[PDB]
Amino acid sequence: GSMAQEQTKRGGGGGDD
Amino acid sequence: PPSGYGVLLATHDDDTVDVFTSGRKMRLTCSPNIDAASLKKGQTVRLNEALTVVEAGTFEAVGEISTLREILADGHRALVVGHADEERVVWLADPLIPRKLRPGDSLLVDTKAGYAFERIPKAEVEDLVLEEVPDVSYADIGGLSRQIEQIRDAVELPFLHKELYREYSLRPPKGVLLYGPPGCGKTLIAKAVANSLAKKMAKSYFLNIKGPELLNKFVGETERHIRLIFQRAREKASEGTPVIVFFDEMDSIFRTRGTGVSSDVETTVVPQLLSEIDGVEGLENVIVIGASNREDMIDPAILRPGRLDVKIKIERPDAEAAQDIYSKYLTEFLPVHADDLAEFDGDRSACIKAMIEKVVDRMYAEIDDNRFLEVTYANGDKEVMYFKDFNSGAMIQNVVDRAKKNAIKSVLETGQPGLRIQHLLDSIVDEFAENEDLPNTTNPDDWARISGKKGERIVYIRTL
Amino acid sequence: IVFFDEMDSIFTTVVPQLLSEIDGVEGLENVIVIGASNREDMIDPAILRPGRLDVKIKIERPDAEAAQDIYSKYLTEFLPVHADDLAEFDGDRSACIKAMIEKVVDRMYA
Ligand SMILES: Nc1ncnc2c1ncn2[C@@H]1O[C@H](COP(=O)(O)OP(=O)(O)OP(=O)(O)O)[C@@H](O)[C@H]1O
Ligand SMILES: [Mg+2]
Repeated sequence: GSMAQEQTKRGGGGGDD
Repeated sequence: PPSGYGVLLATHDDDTVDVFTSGRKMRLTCSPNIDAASLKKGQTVRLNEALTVVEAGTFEAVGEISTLREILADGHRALVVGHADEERVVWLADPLIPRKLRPGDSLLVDTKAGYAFERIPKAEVEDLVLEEVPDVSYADIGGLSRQIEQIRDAVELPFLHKELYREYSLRPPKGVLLYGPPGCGKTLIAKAVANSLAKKMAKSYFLNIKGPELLNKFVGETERHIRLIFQRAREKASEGTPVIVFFDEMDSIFRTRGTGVSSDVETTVVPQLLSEIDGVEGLENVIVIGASNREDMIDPAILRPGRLDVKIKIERPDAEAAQDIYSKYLTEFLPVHADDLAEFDGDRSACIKAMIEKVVDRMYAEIDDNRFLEVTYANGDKEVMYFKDFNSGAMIQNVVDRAKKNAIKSVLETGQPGLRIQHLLDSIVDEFAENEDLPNTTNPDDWARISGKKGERIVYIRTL
Repeated sequence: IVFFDEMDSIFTTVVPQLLSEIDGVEGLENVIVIGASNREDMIDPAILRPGRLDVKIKIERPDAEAAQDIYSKYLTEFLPVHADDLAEFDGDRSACIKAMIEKVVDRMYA
């Protein structure tokens, strides 16, 4: 019976031009 | 003969235009055939080898799609977010400037040109907020004629002759609160009035949201869900068509903001709804209908006049209302016993009416054959509460279903295609053989209310 | 077929949500909801109210014969059999298997 707060974890992403 | 294409940017007083083509912006002159006044921003223009605009068509239908973040105060630009959270301040085409664009809308854009062409509808946002078509009518509800009249007066009349209200400067009601014992038909009235309003217009939209569905594990999600629901309602009502928002089982969520539950998040959910109804921003054509069998548990701030001002108390059906419900759930087309048909000489309507009258007479009786509960009050007086004080509509439905099941058993055992009155008579007493949730623990709140009506506090409950 | 197992652990609570979902799925008569629970007393009678879950079926165990039937299902005729035990049944594999199943069931229920 309690609430939570989220911390994100960024995922790798890369593009060319 | 070959001719290219470009994106128009703006117009000039020198009868010159800006065209984006091949990733570069150029200054061009319109051909004498076309008129420079008719040109619009973002419109595709046909070019030539001499770099002269000769014809302008429609807008491009392909490209990237981005989420709208905000509209700049200048009224000609919009900040949007790309797929990888890249933020772009792009021009708005003529069609963009129905309702005005809101944050979260999807726009068809091309980054190199930097224009937003068309608002692309999304199916996910439509599916998130359900809008079903109610089918229950006023005919399906019986024994609540005065309540139907009240809800017609509070909903139907303000939109029937709204010009008369404007002449009288009367504000249409903003909130209706249905309350009463459980199983008395709270949802049916809302569905019926929604269907009637939908048929009355000659267009409306109805939003139904349940109680527990507005609860999330995290914090800050129920409030934004409510905000999105009310934003959708405002978007639908901005055209002027009335919009009905129905909250189901308000007892569970946004209870009393005081003590209430010793451990609940309610203290941060009720005010938001309040701010959505009464605030600096006031909704115009939105009607909020709430239904709760526990009116005392609802937040008094919500029940303040002006928000949910209209208050309707449904009461348990009496003998006449029970007869009306039985007539609603027993039609002429229903098979009947051959003996009864012969007795009535083919008058099927008279047969079913007489059977209904017999059933309702059996249900309402002070004989000790229909004993339900024993109640001892504070004074110590023992009273036998029979079925007459607990005849809910859902109970009548269960009685009819059990009688029909008994009829199926009889026809599969014997073979004669008919329904006996004795089937319903036996189903009346077999209804309470299985619990219908009417009995409860030592001191229920419903029985406390009944005692307050009686004047002596109920202390003892005994099954009979 | 939607099957729920070990429903005696559970049942203001999740019961109204389950009832609402059952009422919503009632329109789909092809879908069959089957619930299992070893403690009928602990199950809230609200789900047992007439309407949705009207049919209740009581099951038990193994009437000894079922255990034999179960042994026949498991210890089929294709399993290897000792020659000494075959000597008691003149090489009839099916009869030997049946007698062995009867013997083991009788000893187990002794
Ligand atoms: N005139 C009537 N009065 C009361 N009940 C009726 C009437 N006509 C039909 N019913 C039956 O009552 C049942 C309940 O209707 P409704 O959904 O409006 O109330 P409810 O929300 O189920 O009540 P509760 O708040 O106890 O859940 C329906 O299944 C319907 O078959
Ligand atoms: Mg309801």
